[PDB]
Amino acid sequence: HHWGYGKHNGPEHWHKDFPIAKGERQSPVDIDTHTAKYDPSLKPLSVSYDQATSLRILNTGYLFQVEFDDSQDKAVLKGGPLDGTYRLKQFHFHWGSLDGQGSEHTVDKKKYAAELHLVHWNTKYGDYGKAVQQPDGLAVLGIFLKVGSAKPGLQKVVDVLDSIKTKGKSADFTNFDPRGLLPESLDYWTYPGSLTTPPLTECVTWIVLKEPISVSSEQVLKFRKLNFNGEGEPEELMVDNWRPAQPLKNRQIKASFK
Ligand SMILES: NS(=O)(=O)c1c(F)c(F)c(S(=O)(=O)CCO)c(F)c1F
Ligand code: NA
Ligand SMILES: [Zn+2]
Repeated sequence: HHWGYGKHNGPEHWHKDFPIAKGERQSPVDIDTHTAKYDPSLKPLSVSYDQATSLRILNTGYLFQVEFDDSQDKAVLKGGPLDGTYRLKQFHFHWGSLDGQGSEHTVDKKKYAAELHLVHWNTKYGDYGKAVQQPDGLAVLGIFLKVGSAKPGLQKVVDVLDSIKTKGKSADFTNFDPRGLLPESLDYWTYPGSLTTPPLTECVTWIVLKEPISVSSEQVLKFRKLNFNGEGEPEELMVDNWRPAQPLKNRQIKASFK
């Protein structure tokens, strides 16, 4: 009886194994665009993915993730609200059973069909496992997906998903360029928060881009053919793997723009 997304082990139950679920800096949150404050001291984000080295794609039983070689300073995120350098470790998505839900963050209560998270860890902490013990250990870049035109840079990901249908499957996934997943603008909101899955650690500086990317109905329908179950177990489609918005509490969301 591990955690997951269902009636019996979903977000409303996680607090019993992970009491920080009721903490003061939980994610995701609703971004109220009217109350987010423009902060002229923020910088433009620096997204430097030119040397990114993807290695593998994995169905974790909760989502799928594309992992990178983060044993050297290749693909990094800096600037914006961040102090120092954050190295890209992996990206993953959360998505819905229907095009009207699936994102973790919301914008003026709007839900998007999915949300991409690019997870980076602060190199001052030496590796990821140390970084997630720190209040400024991770920086997660969040990008909304809406359904419309296909995203060409997503198709390599979509087409390998049939090889990782079930929990614990991986496949080689080299030479994938995550720049193809980024919208035109790097305008963003930022706030201090948490992992959105157990253990829900409060170690994340969230940077959520305002501009969603467009993906096609067929691309997101291929996400929904993944399975939460292992091979040889009853089929449970991997859909609705998002945590709802959590209370903002004593936090301010800052805007990098207008
Ligand atoms: N959705 S999210 O981006 O907040 C997220 C992470 F990025 C994340 F890294 C973890 S983790 O548990 O440390 C394992 C993944 O690297 C998470 F638990 C987690 F929830
Ligand atoms: Na190395
Ligand atoms: Zn995530």
